[PDB]
Amino acid sequence: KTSFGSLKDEDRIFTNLYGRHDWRLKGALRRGDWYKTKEILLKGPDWILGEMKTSGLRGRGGAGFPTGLKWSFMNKPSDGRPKYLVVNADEGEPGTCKDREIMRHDPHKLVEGCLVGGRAMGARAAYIYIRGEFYNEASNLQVAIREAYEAGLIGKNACGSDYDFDVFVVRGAGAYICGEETALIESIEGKQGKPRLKPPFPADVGVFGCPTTVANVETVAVSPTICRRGGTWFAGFGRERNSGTKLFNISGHVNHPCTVEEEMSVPLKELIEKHAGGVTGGWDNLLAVIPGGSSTPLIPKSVCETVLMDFDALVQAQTGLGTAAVIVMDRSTDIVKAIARLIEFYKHESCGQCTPCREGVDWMNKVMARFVKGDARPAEIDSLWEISKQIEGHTICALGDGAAWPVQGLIRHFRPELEDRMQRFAQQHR
Amino acid sequence: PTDTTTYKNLQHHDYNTYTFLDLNLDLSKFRLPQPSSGRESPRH
Amino acid sequence: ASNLIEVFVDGQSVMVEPGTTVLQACEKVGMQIPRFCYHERLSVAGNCRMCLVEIEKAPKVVAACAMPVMKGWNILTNSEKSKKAREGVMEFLLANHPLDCPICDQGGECDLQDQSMMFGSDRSRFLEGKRAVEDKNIGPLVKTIMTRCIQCTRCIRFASEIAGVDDLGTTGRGNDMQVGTYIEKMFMSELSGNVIDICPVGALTSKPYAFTARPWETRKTESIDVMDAVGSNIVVSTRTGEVMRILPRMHEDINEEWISDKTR
Amino acid sequence: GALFVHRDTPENNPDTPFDFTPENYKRIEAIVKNYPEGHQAAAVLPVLDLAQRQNGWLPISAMNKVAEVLQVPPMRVYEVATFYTMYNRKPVGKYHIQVCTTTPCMLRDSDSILETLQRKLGIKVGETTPDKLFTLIEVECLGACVNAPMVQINDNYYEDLTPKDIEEIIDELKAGKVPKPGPRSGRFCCEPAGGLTSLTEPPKGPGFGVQAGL
Ligand SMILES: Cc1cc2nc3c(=O)[nH]c(=O)nc-3n(C[C@H](O)[C@H](O)[C@H](O)COP(=O)(O)O)c2cc1C
Ligand code: SF4
Ligand code: SF4
Ligand code: SF4
Ligand code: FES
Ligand code: FES
Ligand code: NA
Repeated sequence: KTSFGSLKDEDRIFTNLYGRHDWRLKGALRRGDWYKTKEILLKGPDWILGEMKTSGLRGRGGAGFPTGLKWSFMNKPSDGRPKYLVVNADEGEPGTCKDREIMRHDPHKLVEGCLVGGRAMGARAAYIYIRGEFYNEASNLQVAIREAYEAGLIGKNACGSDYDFDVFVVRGAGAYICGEETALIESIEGKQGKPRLKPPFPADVGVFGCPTTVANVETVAVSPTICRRGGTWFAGFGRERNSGTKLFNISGHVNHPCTVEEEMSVPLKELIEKHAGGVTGGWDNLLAVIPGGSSTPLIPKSVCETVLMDFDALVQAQTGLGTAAVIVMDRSTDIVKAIARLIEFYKHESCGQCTPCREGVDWMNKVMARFVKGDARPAEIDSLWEISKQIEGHTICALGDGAAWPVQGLIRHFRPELEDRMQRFAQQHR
Repeated sequence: PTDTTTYKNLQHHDYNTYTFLDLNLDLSKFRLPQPSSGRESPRH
Repeated sequence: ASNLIEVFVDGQSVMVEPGTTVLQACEKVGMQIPRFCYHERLSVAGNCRMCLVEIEKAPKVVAACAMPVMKGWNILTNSEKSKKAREGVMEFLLANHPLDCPICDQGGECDLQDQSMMFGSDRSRFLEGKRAVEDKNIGPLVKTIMTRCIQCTRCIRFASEIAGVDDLGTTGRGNDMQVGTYIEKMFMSELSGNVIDICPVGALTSKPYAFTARPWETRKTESIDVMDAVGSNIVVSTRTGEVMRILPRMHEDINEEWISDKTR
Repeated sequence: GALFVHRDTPENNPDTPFDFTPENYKRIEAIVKNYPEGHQAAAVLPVLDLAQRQNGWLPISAMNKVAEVLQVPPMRVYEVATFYTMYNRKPVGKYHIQVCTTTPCMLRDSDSILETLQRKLGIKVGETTPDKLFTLIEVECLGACVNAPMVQINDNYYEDLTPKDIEEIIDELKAGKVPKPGPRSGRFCCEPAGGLTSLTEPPKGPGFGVQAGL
């Protein structure tokens, strides 16, 4: 099909998204969780990884890597070391709150997803790393894990499948950088959340120096349904190579900020109007959208008219899908101050390990603060563009890249707005 | 059919400072024996 | 023999063992990659990013100190992308660095000064204020002026691995990350004075040596230590008929790159 | 402001009394057993967090105790305590108010919440009330942006706030009552206000749409 959207409730995965049904095991069973799990497990690693490959599912943490290929790096004979699945529940990207709802209302989807995914990789346990601020969610997830242990669904002889699996919850202590896949591993190991260089890759040398796959909560949570309902069903949504459903956070200047599950490649305009109640003051009041969370560049209103919300369509718009966290700014917004506060976030979140982000992001932050007042000259706009290109591609981890792109999105689409402030500031003093 | 008009995630209003680590303590009995690297530590 | 694999440094074939890094392959053709955090006798860190080098047909530059070479790679150590990576990284290092060279003991034998001359730009476009951090007192031998530190973590890796003292670390994060001990504490290992050599900048300097000499002045006399029976190879720096300081002289089979604090 | 060097004071020094209560020692050995044998430095972040839940904050003696209990070097515990922003290396109020001011919240007027809290408590961000019952700070995104503007007070989130709503929550805490986490706008969590636009139909039950041969 060429038109996407209007997902039906029968096709939705996260059926207790809004917490209107029981989130404990009794409710989860009624909604179809933990159904025929033993059958899925006994079909083996190769079959499970086949379903994920066929579905075309891609990473939901931000980078959108094909999940089935990534999870197959663990499909290798062991070397005497234990194997581990880490579930990334750090969820720290501004604008993103989708993983939070999964853990508090559908915790048994995640636990089963840990087992099915852990089995496919051949792992012995799952470590779920949840941000420390999500204390109530972390406690909901532990209650669900205890219920699954009591019901025999995890632990020794999981689901009666003669396969042992553990599900540990470890809490973070406040660092956005610990959502980066190798910084998360270091934080589990008791160190500062500083990312590792690659190689080695986690599937070779990971947590405790052992083969590891770090997967996003949303990636892990939808896997059991892909196995039950098949990869063909999941591949029936969204454009080719961008398939499946997706959770969207719409925040900022909308009438009804919300979280909603929708099909991939849905038009961005349709998503805001149908679910979020439209832009505050009408579609004509729209200024710019950040379509994938803070790390993705903003797009202007002209691009937003026809852009589809999937991985490839937003790449052609010079932005990215990211965490599918849509942030909306209407024409009353100070666009410069909005992006400057995002640079301020990245400056507060840099781990400090590597030079270009330790120094560069702090440098960009200071220049942006002067751009907000207009206390600069237009020759500095190209200077800031070059500085951001010196960070991008030159850092250990993608935080540095994610700090550069917001600046580039502002310079690309709102250069006249910056130059206009500089003109007003110069005449306001001269 | 479920009521699906009230909010059914209200247990967390009664959680306290040690709710998480009490569940972790309670969950120790179900865990499986951990693997060993062979040394008491990397020697600090 | 059979394990040796073929890589290319600017088109010249080199046969290297598996696990050899890109930085080490360039050494075999006599090309020294710029570096700050990398030191061959310490664990690889990969944090300074001064060693970023372009691999032909790959769009992302790789950290040469940490990246193992793959078969058939052609390492372009002087390509425009390599050169622009070095200029960008050098510019970041010098943004908050203090204008201290006249009063700094490292001046004239400084890897920051020299790799800036050879690989950095010739001017600054940084129009802000600079960071300034407070100084830590770690004993009578090592003076700290930590505003000059470039966060390379060489001292942390020396203290942990060579000296077996887990007292150095980083506190904070971001631009505010500080190298030190957090609490007031002395760094008094028998090998402690070697942090002065391996610190690439004037952040860690010799208290006894402070302000007495410049490196272009000194005459170097290669000699041996007699404070113990190890026979560590040293350099005796003299000026105008006076001994100024003692440096280690590399000898792989005796003292490698280090001396003891009595020797120093 | 917030320094990352420790300097001793009478109230915070290596001899400031700290120990884990016997109940909390049972909780430590459960934490440690979550990890492979010989990899118990992994327990630093939870154990260090437990010391703060017992104590409210972390003096240098509490960090020193964590290092001894886990037999890690103290500098490795200091590195952790200064990296992660949720560790309080100075004492905090009874209620640690944390207001998100990142852009998604800022667009929905987190500035008004911060202004109301300052004038109501009569302090500025980064300060503690003289009676030592509230500390006020600004924080980065707390992962609740659809429910903006919002604050965290200890372990609870209070969301969809207005200046009038935040004043009520402050009155409840002065009284001694627990306000109640969640949105203060009428909705229950993250649903669109004005009725669900999805998941209005009953869930489809076990076995629905299962592929054949499973
Ligand atoms: C600064 C930074 C923060 C990140 N934060 C998260 C996060 O909070 N949650 C997440 O699933 N991924 C996050 N990622 C992406 C992860 O590194 C990783 O790609 C992902 O968690 C695992 O792959 P997956 O999405 O395919 O499952 C972050 C990356 C960076 C550079
Ligand atoms: S890019 Fe920033 S967050 Fe990532 S490793 Fe480098 S300094 Fe740390
Ligand atoms: S460390 Fe080098 S560049 Fe820095 S002040 Fe000293 S001599 Fe100058
Ligand atoms: S003090 Fe010197 S050796 Fe230590 S991190 Fe700073 S620059 Fe590197
Ligand atoms: S020398 Fe390679 S990054 Fe420092
Ligand atoms: S921007 Fe405030 S909770 Fe995300
Ligand atoms: Na030095």
